[PDB]
Amino acid sequence: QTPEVGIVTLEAQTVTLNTELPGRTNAFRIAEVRPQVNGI
Amino acid sequence: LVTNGQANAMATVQQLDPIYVDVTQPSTALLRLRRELASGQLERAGDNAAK
Repeated sequence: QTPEVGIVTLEAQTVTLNTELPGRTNAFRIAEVRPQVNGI
Repeated sequence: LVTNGQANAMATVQQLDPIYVDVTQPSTALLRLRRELASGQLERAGDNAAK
């Protein structure tokens, strides 16, 4: 008459959590070579 | 290369111990407030009005 349930025995254990995130790589020190002189 | 009076900012320095909060109220709401505060059906708050 009494039912028959199915248990899981949950036990405390440490977890980490990390999330992926987008983004674009940029150069470290880019120099836009641009003149300081008018001429040909 | 960096030129004089450059429109592009090199870095941005901001401090936030207070923060301005810019809040937009529609003008018809201010106009119905001006219509209802003049009549007696809505009294001005006073000392607590700024919070």
